[PDB]
Amino acid sequence: ATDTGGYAATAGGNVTGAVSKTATSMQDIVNIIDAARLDANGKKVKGGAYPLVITYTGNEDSLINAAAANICGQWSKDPRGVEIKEFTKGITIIGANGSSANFGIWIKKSSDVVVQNMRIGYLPGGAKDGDMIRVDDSPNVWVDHNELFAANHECDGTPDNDTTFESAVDIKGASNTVTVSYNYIHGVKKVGLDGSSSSDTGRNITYHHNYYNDVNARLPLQRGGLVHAYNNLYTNITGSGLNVRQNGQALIENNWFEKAINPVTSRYDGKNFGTWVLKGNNITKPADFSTYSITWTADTKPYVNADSWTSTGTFPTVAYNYSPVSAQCVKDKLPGYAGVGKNLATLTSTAC
Ligand SMILES: [Ca+2]
Repeated sequence: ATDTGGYAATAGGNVTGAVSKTATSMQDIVNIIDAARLDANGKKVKGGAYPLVITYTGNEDSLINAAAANICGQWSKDPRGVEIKEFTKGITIIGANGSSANFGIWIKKSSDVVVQNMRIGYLPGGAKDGDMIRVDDSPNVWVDHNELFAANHECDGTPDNDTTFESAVDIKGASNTVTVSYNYIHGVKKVGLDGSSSSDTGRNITYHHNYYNDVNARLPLQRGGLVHAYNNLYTNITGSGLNVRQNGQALIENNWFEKAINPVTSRYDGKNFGTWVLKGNNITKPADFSTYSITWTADTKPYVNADSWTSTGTFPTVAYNYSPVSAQCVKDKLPGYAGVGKNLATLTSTAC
């Protein structure tokens, strides 16, 4: 099936003629994809020669544990990552239970890519774009059931005082349809962009069933386009949550917000505010702000906060089929479905 519960519709490498491969290291993933570009005669095929389902069984806990003990030594190191460039045959990278990576997955000008069950953390090279996951000019990408983490902290003297660590899931360019679901994102200062600049507007992205904990900002920092955020559990947000900018439209439904500062806002530009349609969240009126520890702050430039907790715009009819559970059920059940080792389980009303 190509159903992701969001805008992206892809089966990834799970199609007719898929070749299954086992990668035991980063370098293996690199060599495997490289071989997947060759035809029966050894000549390269544009977009790839055949579909792939790579099961990553490597484990880099040692690297992860060492970086966690000295987080400020990470930013200056060389970034580590596997690039999936111009591969359109369909590819799925799935981590085996127990696998871990201290390298990122960078998708560029590709399509039909699924990344599942990967535990990625404390990547080196924050000053050199060391993203855990990057989706650039790539439509139909599904980032599901991964655990993306680092430390929600900024060391002194880093370039732009913002490069201790890079992002969890940055999306830019023509990544027209993307679904980011069931991820356990924790300890990340900059979660993810949805547009790299004021000019990089557009895309239809869906963030669902994600569990965010101890994150500073960008859930996402949206620039234009559409964002459908449903059934996410947002806790301990130390900066701001969904920042809807450049006239972007957001549909925020059935999420659970708690201990969050500026959970829904439009700031930093001073103009062209985005809009949001709020519905079914645990917060229903300003009165709930104290109940769930929601705080608001101003910005030096003109801004708009959802402090009245009312819809400020409209949202087109959601194309795909999806069935959200109640915000309370996400608060109760989600932690057990989000992340790695959950066998890619999904939260249904039956389980509520
Ligand atoms: Ca980045």
